[PDB]
Amino acid sequence: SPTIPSRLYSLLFRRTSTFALTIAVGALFFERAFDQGADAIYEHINEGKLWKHIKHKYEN
Amino acid sequence: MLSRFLGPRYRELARNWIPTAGMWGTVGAVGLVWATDWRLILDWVPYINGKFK
Amino acid sequence: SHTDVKVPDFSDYRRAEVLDSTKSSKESSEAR
Amino acid sequence: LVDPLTTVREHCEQLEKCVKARERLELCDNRVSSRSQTEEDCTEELFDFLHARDHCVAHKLFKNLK
Amino acid sequence: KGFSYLVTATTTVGVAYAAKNVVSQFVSSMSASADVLAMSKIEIKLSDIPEGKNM
Amino acid sequence: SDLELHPPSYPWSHRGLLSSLDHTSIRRGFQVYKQVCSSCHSMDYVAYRHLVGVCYTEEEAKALAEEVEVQDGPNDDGEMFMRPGKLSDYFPKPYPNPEAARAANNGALPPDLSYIVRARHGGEDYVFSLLTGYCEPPTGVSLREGLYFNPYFPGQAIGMAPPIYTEVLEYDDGTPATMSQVAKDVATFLRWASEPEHDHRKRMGLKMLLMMGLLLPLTYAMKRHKWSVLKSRKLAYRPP
Amino acid sequence: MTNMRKTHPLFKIINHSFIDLPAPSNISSWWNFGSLLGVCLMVQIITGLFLAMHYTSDTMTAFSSVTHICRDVNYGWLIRYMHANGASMFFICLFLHVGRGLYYGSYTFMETWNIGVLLLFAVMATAFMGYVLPWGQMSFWGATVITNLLSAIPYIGTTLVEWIWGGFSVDKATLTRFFAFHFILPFIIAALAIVHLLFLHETGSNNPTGLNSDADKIPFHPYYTIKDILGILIMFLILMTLVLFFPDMLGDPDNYMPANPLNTPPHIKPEWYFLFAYAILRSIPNKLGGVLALILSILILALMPFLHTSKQRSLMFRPITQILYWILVANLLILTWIGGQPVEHPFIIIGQLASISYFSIILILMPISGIIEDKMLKLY
Amino acid sequence: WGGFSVDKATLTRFFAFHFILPFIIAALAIVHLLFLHETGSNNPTGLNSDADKI
Amino acid sequence: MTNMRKTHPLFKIINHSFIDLPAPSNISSWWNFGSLLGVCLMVQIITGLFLAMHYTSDTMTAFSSVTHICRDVNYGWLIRYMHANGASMFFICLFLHVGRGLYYGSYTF
Amino acid sequence: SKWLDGFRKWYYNAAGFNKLGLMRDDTLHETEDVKEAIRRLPEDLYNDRMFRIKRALDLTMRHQILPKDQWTKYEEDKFYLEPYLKEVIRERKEREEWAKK
Amino acid sequence: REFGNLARIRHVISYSLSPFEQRAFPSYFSKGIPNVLRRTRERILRVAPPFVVVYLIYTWGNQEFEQSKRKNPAMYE
Ligand SMILES: CCCCCCCCCCCCCCCCCC(=O)OC[C@H](COP(=O)(O)OCCN)OC(=O)CCCCCCCCCCCCCCCCC
Ligand code: HEC
Ligand code: HEM
Ligand code: HEM
Ligand code: HEM
Ligand code: HEM
Repeated sequence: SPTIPSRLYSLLFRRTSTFALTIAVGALFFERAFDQGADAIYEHINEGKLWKHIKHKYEN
Repeated sequence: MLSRFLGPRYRELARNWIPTAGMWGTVGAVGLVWATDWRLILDWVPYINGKFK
Repeated sequence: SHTDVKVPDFSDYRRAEVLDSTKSSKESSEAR
Repeated sequence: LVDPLTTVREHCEQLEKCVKARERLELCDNRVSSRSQTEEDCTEELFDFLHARDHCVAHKLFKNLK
Repeated sequence: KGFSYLVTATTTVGVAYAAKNVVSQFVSSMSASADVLAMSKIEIKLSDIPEGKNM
Repeated sequence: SDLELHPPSYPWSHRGLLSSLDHTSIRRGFQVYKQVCSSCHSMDYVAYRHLVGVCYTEEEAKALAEEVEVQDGPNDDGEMFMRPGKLSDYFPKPYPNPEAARAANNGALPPDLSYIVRARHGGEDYVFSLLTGYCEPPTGVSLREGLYFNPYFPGQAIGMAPPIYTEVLEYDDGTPATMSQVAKDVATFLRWASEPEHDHRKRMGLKMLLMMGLLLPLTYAMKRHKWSVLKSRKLAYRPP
Repeated sequence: MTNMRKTHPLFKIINHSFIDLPAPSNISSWWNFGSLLGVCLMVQIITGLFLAMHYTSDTMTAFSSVTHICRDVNYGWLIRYMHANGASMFFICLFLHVGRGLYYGSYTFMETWNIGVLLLFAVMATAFMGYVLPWGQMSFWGATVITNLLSAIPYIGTTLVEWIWGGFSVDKATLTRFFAFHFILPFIIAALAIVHLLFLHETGSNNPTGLNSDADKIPFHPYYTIKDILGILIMFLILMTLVLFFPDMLGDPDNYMPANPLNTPPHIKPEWYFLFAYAILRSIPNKLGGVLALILSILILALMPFLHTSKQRSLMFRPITQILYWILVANLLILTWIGGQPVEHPFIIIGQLASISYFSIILILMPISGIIEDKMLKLY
Repeated sequence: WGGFSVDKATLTRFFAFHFILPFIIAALAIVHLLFLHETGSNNPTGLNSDADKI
Repeated sequence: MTNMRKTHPLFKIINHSFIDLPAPSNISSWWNFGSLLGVCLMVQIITGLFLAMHYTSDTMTAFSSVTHICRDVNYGWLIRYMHANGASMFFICLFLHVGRGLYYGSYTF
Repeated sequence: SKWLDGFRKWYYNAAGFNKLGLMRDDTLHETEDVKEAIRRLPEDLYNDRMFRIKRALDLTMRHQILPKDQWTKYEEDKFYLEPYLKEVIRERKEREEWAKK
Repeated sequence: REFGNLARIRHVISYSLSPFEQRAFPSYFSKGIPNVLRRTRERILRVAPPFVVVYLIYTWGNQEFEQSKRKNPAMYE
């Protein structure tokens, strides 16, 4: 069983075009993942204080 | 300003260059008064009194 | 002579897959 | 209506540093009001008492406020 | 040589006069303007204030 | 006198590096400003469009925009006229010029309450201490009419009547309207008015902290990788 | 087939300047500050370009325009605080650049050092006029104070001050002309920085040992490329942690008030580098003497290449002059604190002693320390 | 536009752009002269001027 | 001693670009327009610097500031008209630069 | 004196160039007369000086120092550049005096 | 100027290996900490005495300034 860094180098990290392709795909997916995680950390820290936390008693 | 600039040769050079340096200072002063139109100096030269400056 | 020029031991800096000289590389170059 | 700031301030005057500042205040007040014509005023010991008292308040005020 | 140097000297005098006039006009542009010279030597002040007062 | 009293460090709910503002307290302080502080002080830079998304909903902010009246124009005769305000308008000024404020408030001009937290030393701590620190003057100093003693105000004599007390206004959420609560609410609302970018800025800072705590080990790893050629390089001198 | 990097003329210049530049392999973290200064200059240029894209220079609308930037412009608060804290970071990296030169003897490159001194003067003027630009209380009153400092010059002071003011006070003409000068002057800074880099590139960089670095020399790529990338990242960390958590710890509170000519602040404090200059100003109790003290305190950096009497270039191997240099940094800090403090007892006598110690320790004591070190090393 | 029509934001950003762009023009002129000096200058005949230069 | 003009770095750059530059001896008046364009750029930089020195960019006060430059500022009208006609004559010299380029085969660069 | 030698040794250890393997003649700054002295140096001394400077630059890049036994000491700190440098100074002073004449 | 004609160095042999074949952090702590402690021990007597004189001057200035603000009880009447 090949190691996963060896598999990563053989499939994606060898050719520079595939390197840039996986860089961009990882950029998109990682931007989504950290946007979700960072906002979730923020509202968990600031639960009960934000406007969307207190919003539900004023629309309806 | 430095210790290498003593002796007869450099004082001879200074004696040769002080009329040229004095004339350069003179033209610098005349250019300064002509540029700034300094009344305190220009009020004594005769023709320029007609300028009132 | 020039034969006395020997590379010193670099084992304080080598990677974990490189520390031995009896095991050939290119089974770990991809991983590194 | 009971005021949490007043209750906390009373507790802080009950604390010992603020009442040492307080006793210096009535010493200075008796000192100044004993005379009739003078130009010496002591806002400084009042500043010290308010500094200690409001420092203890700021340590223990906001728990009662939501 | 005197003729040629008189030619170049008169050109130098002309360009010096022109350059001094241009830079004098630019420095006068960076100086005070008509607005701030007009609103400087006249102050609207009355005597409708009592004694021991400052304005 | 020449002395000044430094306000203490209150433990605000937004004192932490990643702690946002309490928007219920912000809207409560907005009510405190609206029926308490808007008679004298102005806010030239905070608008109902800023109120949307932080303090109130869009409909509620709009409704409190038509509860005031705004000069506008010109009409077909070229004259100014009253119209109900909308979300695009700013907060209404109590006086048209500062000289009217000087005439009405005994020669004292209330400054704009739009940068007062960023403008005073201490900020919301200064505002809270100034509002809660009203007391009788010590024996010996005398102040004329319209002037009141305050330890935190520089010069110790402020021209301000005591603005807030217990049950000065009625809140909407049923919070008790004690004087300390009103002072805290108006202090945090003034903090939001002086810095509307607080919660967004702190979210930006948290994102920046996480990405730089991820990137510094990785960039340091690249630097040590590229420099490992030199940092483990060995030298030898072989003279004949 | 040919080498495009070494053949194409723009690529040849970039290769000989930034890519295949022979750089000493042992330069410390203090040598990243030149690249940090260039990066902060680019950041300041872009950020101020956006600020002036949303900024109107008029006394009725300057404060309103800055407030509109901070409030209604999308992320204009980030732009404005980035500009202010980037100016502060520029001055931090600039003082560390100067200190690196002082401690490692880089002032022997006389032309590069003098171009750097001109750059420092230009950055002082740029930052002063930029701080005038938001039209706050501190902006207006610091402008009046420094212009009266200019007025201290005899027989031409009043005329030059009324020429600079565009009138008889800091007013609309002064604000607009300071906007023009503050926008344009960083491009002169960039050109002088190109001249700075050219004068340095003539003779190569310097090593912390102060020795000839031709023994062990490495290309600028990729070693110092990635080292400067790491330095840029760390500088961005400090800069935007200032921006996003403490944007006003280096600013002033009462600067956020509109500039009232009639009202005056209780204290006058510009930024901390001008607090250093202000302390040197007010140490000496006359106007012309204080002005000459400030000007001389900046020109002693250019004067110091003539003051190097030691036979050793760097302070690496001279321990007494290290003590003198850190005493110097110590009363830089002390003079900054005194410039922060108002002028009463004991700050007056502390500032006077600090200024006279500063001038003495730079003028007369370091050459004595160098010649004592040369005597002790049997070099004299 | 900075909006939906030419307005204050457009005028201010155009002031900034008109201020900055001549210095970019100056830098590109430096590049212009560098390329020209690399390739030499041309004569009206369109020939090799290397035989006679001043 | 040494030759300062060709040994000092800024001086040797200026000498190699503008002083001792090998130029064709037969270039006509059409080759002056590059230096005319450069001096146009310098003149417009200076005059526009003075115009922005006395100019405010706001739709309420742009025309008011232009009038203030024209009337109140000492020679501000001269600076403004110098800027405008300098831009126009800058475009004239640009068109003649381009015309020289198409005519005398300068596009091979 | 006996006190002077110990104080000079302590100051030499405080200087720190012995910890990287230098000598005083290595650490003195390279001026014009120093460059003339290095040009006048013999080949073996020039090679040893060049290797010492290169090893010093490597050590300061690594932020390390030589071991205690491998540090150079005060007694064998030879002054190889001293006579060449002294002769270059004397010749330059002779040229300066002739220029003064 | 450029590489090749920089310096004349003879009989010097340099050894290096691949960055991929070695480690970026070879014992980052076990010799990182003693080297940092050694550097601080060497250069700690040149910075710390001036900095503690700054701290003493700062504290004494604050204390004397507060005593200048402090009320003098000499005048009683
Ligand atoms: C003679 C000291 C002997 C110490 C022996 C220690 C043990 C030695 C044997 C073991 C080796 C330990 C490690 C050695 C590290 C390097 C050597 C070292 O630290 O040496 C001591 C150091 C340098 O010694 P040196 O420069 O010769 O001292 C001359 C006195 N000026 O000198 C020092 O550290 C002393 C520094 C004193 C600085 C005092 C400064 C007072 C004034 C500060 C003013 C700042 C500005 C204030 C404002 C002014 C205006 C108001
Ligand atoms: C009319 C009686 C007012 C009421 C209601 C409020 N403010 Fe007041 N403010 C008023 C005046 C006349 C002044 C100036 C007085 C002076 O002596 O200068 C002020 C000033 C302030 C300040 C600035 C204090 C400083 O140190 O600069 C603050 C922070 C302030 N006012 C706060 C404030 C708040 C939060 C209010 C709502 C509860 C409020 N004021 C009401 C006039 C009046
Ligand atoms: C204001 C903007 C400045 C910029 C953009 C700038 C730029 C640079 C750069 C990029 C370097 C190369 C990096 C390095 O060698 O460490 C450098 C080095 C240098 N700078 Fe600056 N600098 C500025 C100000 C100054 C100042 C204020 C001084 C001195 C008072 C100065 C003196 C020097 C010197 C002497 C060097 C050579 C360093 C060496 O030889 O190792 N510069 N500068
Ligand atoms: C091309 C470059 C630059 C431009 C266009 C520019 C433009 C501006 C503008 C429009 C402002 C006012 C906006 C505001 O303060 O809200 C400003 C402020 C300021 N600028 Fe610049 N600037 C530039 C470069 C610099 C540089 C190089 C420095 C310092 C070294 C600097 C320092 C400052 C400072 C300190 C302020 C005031 C910030 C504050 O008061 O908080 N600027 N600049
Ligand atoms: C916009 C500012 C410009 C500046 C400051 C500038 C500058 C110069 C200068 C100083 C020269 C040397 C004078 C000469 O050779 O006749 C020159 C030549 C030249 N320019 Fe420009 N130029 C500009 C625009 C242009 C344009 C718009 C074009 C073409 C569309 C162009 C193409 C050329 C060419 C091909 C030459 C070489 C002509 C020759 O060698 O005979 N330049 N330029
Ligand atoms: C640093 C360089 C420059 C600055 C600061 C600058 C500044 C200004 C300012 C403030 C104005 C408004 C005044 C007015 O409209 O009369 C203006 C107008 C104008 N500028 Fe510039 N400018 C510069 C360079 C240029 C250049 C290089 C050109 C042409 C390629 C140019 C062409 C114009 C034109 C055509 C106007 C319109 C004037 C009118 O129609 O009356 N400027 N400039």
